[PDB]
Amino acid sequence: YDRAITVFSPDGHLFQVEYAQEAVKKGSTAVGVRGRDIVVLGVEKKSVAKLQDERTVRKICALDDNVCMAFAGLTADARIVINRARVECQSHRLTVEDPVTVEYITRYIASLKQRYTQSNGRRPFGISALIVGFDFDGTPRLYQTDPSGTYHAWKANAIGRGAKSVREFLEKNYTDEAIETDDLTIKLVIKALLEVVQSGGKNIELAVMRRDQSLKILNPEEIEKYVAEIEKEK
Amino acid sequence: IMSYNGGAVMAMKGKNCVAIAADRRFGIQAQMVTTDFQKIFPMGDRLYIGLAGLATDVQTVAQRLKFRLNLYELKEGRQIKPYTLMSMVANLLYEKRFGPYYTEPVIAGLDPKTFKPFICSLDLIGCPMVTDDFVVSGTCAEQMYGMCESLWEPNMDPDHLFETISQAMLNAVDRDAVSGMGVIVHIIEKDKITTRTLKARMD
Amino acid sequence: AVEKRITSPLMEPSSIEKIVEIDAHIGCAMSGLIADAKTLIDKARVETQNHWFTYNETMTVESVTQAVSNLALQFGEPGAMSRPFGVALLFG
Amino acid sequence: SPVTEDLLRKGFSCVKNELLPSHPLELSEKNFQLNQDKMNFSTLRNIQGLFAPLKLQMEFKAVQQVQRLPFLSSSNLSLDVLRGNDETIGFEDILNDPSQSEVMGEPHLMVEYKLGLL
Amino acid sequence: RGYSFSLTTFSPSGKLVQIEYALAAVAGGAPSVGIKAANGVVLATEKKQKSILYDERSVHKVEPITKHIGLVYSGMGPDYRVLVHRARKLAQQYYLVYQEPIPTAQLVQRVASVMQEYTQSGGVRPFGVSLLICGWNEGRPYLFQSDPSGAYFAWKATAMGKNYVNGKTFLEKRYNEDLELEDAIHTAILTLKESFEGQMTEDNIEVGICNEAGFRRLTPTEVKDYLAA
Amino acid sequence: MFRNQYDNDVTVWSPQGRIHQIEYAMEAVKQGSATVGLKSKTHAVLVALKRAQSELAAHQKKILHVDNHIGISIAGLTADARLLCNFMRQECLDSRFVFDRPLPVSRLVSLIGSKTQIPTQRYGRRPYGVGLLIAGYDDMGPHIFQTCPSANYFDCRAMSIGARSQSARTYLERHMSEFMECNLNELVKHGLRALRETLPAEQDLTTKNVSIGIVGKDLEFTIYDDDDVSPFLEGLEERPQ
Amino acid sequence: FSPYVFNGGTILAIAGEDFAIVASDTRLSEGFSIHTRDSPKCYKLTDKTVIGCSGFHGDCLTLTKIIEARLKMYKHSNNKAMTTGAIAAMLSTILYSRRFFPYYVYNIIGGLDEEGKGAVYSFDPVGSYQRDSFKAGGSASAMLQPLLDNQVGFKNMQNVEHVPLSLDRAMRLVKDVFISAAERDVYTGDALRICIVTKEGIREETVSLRKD
Amino acid sequence: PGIEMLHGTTTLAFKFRHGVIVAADSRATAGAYIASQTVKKVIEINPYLLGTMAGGAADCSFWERLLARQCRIYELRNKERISVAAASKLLANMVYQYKGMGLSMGTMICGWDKRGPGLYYVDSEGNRISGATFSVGSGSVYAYGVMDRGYSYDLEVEQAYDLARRAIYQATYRDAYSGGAVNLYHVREDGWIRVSSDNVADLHEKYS
Amino acid sequence: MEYLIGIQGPDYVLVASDRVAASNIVQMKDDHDKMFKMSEKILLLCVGEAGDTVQFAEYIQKNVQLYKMRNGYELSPTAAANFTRRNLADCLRSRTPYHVNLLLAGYDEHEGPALYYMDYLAALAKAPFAAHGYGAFLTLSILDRYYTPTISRERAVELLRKCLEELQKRFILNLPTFSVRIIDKNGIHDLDNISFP
Repeated sequence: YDRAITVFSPDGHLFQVEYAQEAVKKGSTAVGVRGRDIVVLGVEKKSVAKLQDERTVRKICALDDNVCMAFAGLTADARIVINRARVECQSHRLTVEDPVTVEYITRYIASLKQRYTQSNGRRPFGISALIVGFDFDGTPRLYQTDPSGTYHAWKANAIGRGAKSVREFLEKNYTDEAIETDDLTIKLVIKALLEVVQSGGKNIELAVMRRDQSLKILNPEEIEKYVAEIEKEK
Repeated sequence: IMSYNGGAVMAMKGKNCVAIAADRRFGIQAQMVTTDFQKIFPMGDRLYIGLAGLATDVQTVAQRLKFRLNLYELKEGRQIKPYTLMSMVANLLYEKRFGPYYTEPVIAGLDPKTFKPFICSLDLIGCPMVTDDFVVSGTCAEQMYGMCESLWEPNMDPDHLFETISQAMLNAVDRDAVSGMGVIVHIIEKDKITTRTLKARMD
Repeated sequence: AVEKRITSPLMEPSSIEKIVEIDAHIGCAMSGLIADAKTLIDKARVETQNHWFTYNETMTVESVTQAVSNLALQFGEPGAMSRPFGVALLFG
Repeated sequence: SPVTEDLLRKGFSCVKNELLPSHPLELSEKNFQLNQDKMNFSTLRNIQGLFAPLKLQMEFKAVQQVQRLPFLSSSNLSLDVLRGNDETIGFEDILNDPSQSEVMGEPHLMVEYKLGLL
Repeated sequence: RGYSFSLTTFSPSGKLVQIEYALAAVAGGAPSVGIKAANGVVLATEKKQKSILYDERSVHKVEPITKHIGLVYSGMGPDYRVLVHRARKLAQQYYLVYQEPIPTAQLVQRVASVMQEYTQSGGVRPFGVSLLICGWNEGRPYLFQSDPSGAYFAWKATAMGKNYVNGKTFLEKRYNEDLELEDAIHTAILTLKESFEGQMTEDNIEVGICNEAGFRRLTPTEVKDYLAA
Repeated sequence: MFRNQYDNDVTVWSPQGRIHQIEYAMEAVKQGSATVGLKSKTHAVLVALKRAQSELAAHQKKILHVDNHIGISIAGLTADARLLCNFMRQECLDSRFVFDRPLPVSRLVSLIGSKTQIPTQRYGRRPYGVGLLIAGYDDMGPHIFQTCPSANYFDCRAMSIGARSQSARTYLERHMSEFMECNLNELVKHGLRALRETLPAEQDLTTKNVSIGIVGKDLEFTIYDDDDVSPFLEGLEERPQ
Repeated sequence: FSPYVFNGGTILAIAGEDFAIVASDTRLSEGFSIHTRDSPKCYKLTDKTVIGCSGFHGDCLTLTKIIEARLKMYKHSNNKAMTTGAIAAMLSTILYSRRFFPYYVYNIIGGLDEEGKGAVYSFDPVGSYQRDSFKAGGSASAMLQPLLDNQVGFKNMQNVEHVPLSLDRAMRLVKDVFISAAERDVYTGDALRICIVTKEGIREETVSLRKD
Repeated sequence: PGIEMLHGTTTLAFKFRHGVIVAADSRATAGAYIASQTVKKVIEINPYLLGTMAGGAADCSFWERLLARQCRIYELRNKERISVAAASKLLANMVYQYKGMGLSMGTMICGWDKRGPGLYYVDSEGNRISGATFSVGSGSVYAYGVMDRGYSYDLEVEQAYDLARRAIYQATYRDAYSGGAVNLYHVREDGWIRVSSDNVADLHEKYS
Repeated sequence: MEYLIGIQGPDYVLVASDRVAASNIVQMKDDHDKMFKMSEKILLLCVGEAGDTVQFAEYIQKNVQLYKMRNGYELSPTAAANFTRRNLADCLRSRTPYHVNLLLAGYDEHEGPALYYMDYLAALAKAPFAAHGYGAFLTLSILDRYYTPTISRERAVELLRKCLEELQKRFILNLPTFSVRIIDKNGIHDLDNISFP
């Protein structure tokens, strides 16, 4: 009973949504956690491909000077969603002189996703987002979209394949002490991402964001230094 | 309406040589805001166009014509014959015949295959016409036919052609308030393009 | 009184809210699918505020249940829907 | 005459002069094919019966929805011999040919507007 | 095969079943031969109107376009007149602007695009037809052949149509360039003779030349003269 | 069993020749409650019945309102009921606004049938599932017009389309002689007695399961409910047997 | 061509303690002639709300025929009856719907509030309601109002007490004011039609006025 | 038809260390005949903002009603109070949508929010100028000078009330359209509170 | 009406302004910054009809940030000018009888500074020092007299001060105080306001 979006099953269980979720649970992982005044959005690169240039292929896209973005899944649909979100953010800023809050833009993205599930002539967007940024009141915020229509104000969740292990590791270590300073959050997220990946430093990227300092990616040298510092475990 | 700005352009056909010249000035009626404002566009290599009139439409028509010329050149492969641009601009102007533009373009160039000089002209809304000896159009249209008709001569070498195009403009454009203060002369001989800048009365 | 069934401890408790305001004197408890309930709630809010602007008075609960049911009746064949709304509400 | 009951996407168009026609050859040029088809349909419905306009217009509808997506140029090879303009070249294709459009919209937006979802 | 029956779906090897079927259909038609020579081109074909009940006038195959472009079909009869009318309309549309006649290549590209446009869509069959067109521009002769999907080639001695493999094999050992129309016409007649199922008659050949005068179509008595000679 | 391929849609004819969807909809309309539709010389009573989702919940609405001189009942699907009564109300309002006379029933019912005839032909649409019992007096005595799932309306004198009602039809046909000269009370008593046959044995009509509605000569269409229906439901003899 | 023409009229409304009164002269006059002498200008809407509509007699009919239809729609939808506090806003919205083609009317609404209380509203041709107590208006206005201002709400008077308006006084005042103001105006006179309304229904009233 | 209402009026509003104060008259004229004496002009849209009235009457009322609906919708959606700047820009866009068809309005949306006070101004022309001292309408002048001379940004509450009363009275004594009653409005953290209403005759008697 | 001037130089695009409002006979506000900001290197001066100026500037300003945020890098002054002119022409001719004057600025990293003059019919020049408003008539000659082709940043302020003193002394209106901003290869620098007691 799974050949069209509009149809149901004898029990319920709208199946195209579940299949889209299964498709989403196939790409590279992604994490994120907020602190006192800090947010990290680390991801992991599946393949090196030294001939390919890492400049063009990337996941941490910028949505505004106070909102950033990281996806997981099919690339083209995510790019389309990010483009639409950028346009909507600029339009809202034009119509009201106030920097856009995280909740409004994440609701817009969720609605745009949900709109493509109402007729058996358009496939749903199979991706998952990790919208995170700083509001206009200074309160750190984080969210997570979902292919069907939903979104939750998570704290330190994760998406992608093999997300149960990293989620358990994060929930078994997340405490107020680890979110006090700045580099402690980086240490925590690096320790979290080091699990699924084979060898650290080679294919791990971070994006540290501070209070109104805009998105700032990290060069490989700083990543190697942070891994070396976190390697002093005893 | 071609008085909110200024402009004047000629074109003379010599002996395997064509010359086009303009006047550099841009000002809002009596006032003047700048002295350098190009009115000659390098479409092709041995071809040129001479838009002259209201500037705010000159820029737009030049941009659209350049776009369409690039499209045709890329699609059809080889260069554009001088006669084709004539119908090009005619169609482009008649596009908005009811909402007319304000341009009196002049086209002057050479055939890339035959090297036979060609000169044409256009009215406000597009009415193709070709004159063998010379043509002129601009804000100061009246005070140039008299200067050009007597001074012209058939079968002129490049030096005499430059002298005649200089003398038919330098002392014939100062007899008017607007459209003065500088003259650019473009001489297009068989093998190399050459540009010169005259000096006139600074008033 | 509506339960929540939090999936993980890391999820913020106030992120999910089955209880939702409709106006100063009307509240409802959604169930089942979430996005469709959000769409219905948004339409109900727009309708009641528009009615307040037009007739300059307060809502009557039947006068908004009728509107939301009329909207939900459009299942069938234009941003028209194509499947029944798999949701349920307890207007109060 | 409607109230509000995104401005960057569609903006800079005052309400003043769309309810004020331009040069009188405006409603006879913006809507020409529609008016000609309406006149022919009315004539046929008056003189030949009610079947012909219904049949012909529903044929138009059937043939209209097989073209390429809106964000690309439409050949429109068919529907032309059926319309009757098979060789009636005029001031509709030589001036501002839609193939070389000077301005172009986004693909998803244009297709979703063509579907009428917005 | 479930992956067949619809032109909008790829078979799980990489192909389009409907396009190949249409190509086979246009292959199963009427033989046609086109020869390009240093002075001009010749297009030769034969008609199925063998019985005397038909007429020489009225219906006709090699319809000229403007003055320098002439075509010939080798597919479905009632399925290329619309295409020919579109080609003439496109030629005139190009002629009003750019006051100079259409070069062949632009016309080929435009007709190929308009023909392909009924491939990528969904719910309409592709045209079953494949047509050669000959031109004469810039003191040069041009020959092209169109495919049902649409992919022009700068062919020189194509003998596409029914039993076209034999025609190609025969032509791959006769043409040698640097020829006038006199020998080219005889070569085309021999190629048609190789596979005709009967003898050529006065009313079975529709040769048409495109020398540097236009697109004159040979009169029936002139065709008789060449056939005798 | 030679019908699986000829009933999946509505625009196909069986080899015998009959649209199966229409028959299925006419069978579907039998899900609901009985509704008698008696009439007299001066008044046209319209007595219905109401079900109960549960003892805690409240009952459904079976006697809607259309205008000052017309009131419809309902039987079957409750989805299309409102979608059709909207068209009812809009047409009546337009007829009152353009002209200045109440819209006669004989044109209104024809318009409703014409509207309901459209979906049974075009693809991708399904027939309606209502069992309307339109009643109302305008200018030439009260009328009782029935509507079916197919756009085939009947004129009538008294009938009880809806749930199990064949016994109701038999009772209504047995006593179809006195309905031409009686007062309001006697006609209402006859209607309630006819409805009582539908209700199963050892079950009486309470105050919360009747929706008597009356339109006549000098009174506009009014619906009665709750304790207000008690005066009509007093005599009713004592038991069917 | 000019899609406007005058037709005269006069509307007066007294909102007392538990009674609303709406009265109006009856004469359709345009240009210099007289069309009729009955032409009532006081239409009933509900059991406790009366509308008076002066001004051009081509929209005074359209608004009357639209308000009743919208009232029927509201009653059918919400299963109630519009109170006099909502009809004002609804009519204001309808009037403002054509701000670029204004209605040429001068409407007056009178009725009872939720509790027994007088209430008379007042509009303008563009449409903007405002609660009042004794507001009048129409063609022959600016004469009716000042006398009521002198009488109903004591203004520019000193050493005088305040007494609530009694029902016996209201009709006696209205008849006197219309009789006084009929002579000096051209468009008024003929028959006077009174629509006093209380909490038991609508009782009607007609008297002679400068017989013409 | 005839002139709608309110050919002109007066109002003022200044801000200081204890919020924003709004004052207004009440005389909705109709060209040359006084139509009313107690028409309220300080429009309430919620217990945080205070819409003002000027220019036309019906247009102002309708656009404040639409602004109130939009603000209430935003409140219900985003669970957070809307800033004054957002409402001002919204009204600016709606009014600027129609220009040249005869629109005429002057409004001085003001209130308290997370950034403190705010007294942005918008009209039919389309500008959205801010400020700390404002007065619009026909009787804006004849009051501008006095209220500019008295303003000190360090006043008390009673002194500010007296200043506003004096400014309105001196404006309405010299003009010919303002007058009637004087409404005085105060704004603070817990929303606006109505201060008092007064009649011109009593103020003239006590200021004589 | 208002006043806008901008003087070029070796490595600066220094622009002045006039912090003032307008009304019938009244000055609503005495400090209204007309200088909208495009990016870290581009300014946009705009004087015109009321409302349309602040609308057009807002629309054209929430469109250049989109390009930066969608392509990583930043526009160039020439592209910004050739885009603003096109938008202004298309919108003005479409349905609105606008009246807006603009004066772009900017400093790229390849060819010095760049100052652009644009009238209300959407023209585009590259004058080394332009002016707007009515004070242009009385001040452009003063600007032209002392303008050496190369001017040091120190002397530019003095030249501007003289050019504003002459306007404040010989003009009908009451422009009370002016704002000054100078752009270099470090961002958007600011200078103390010019106020005449």
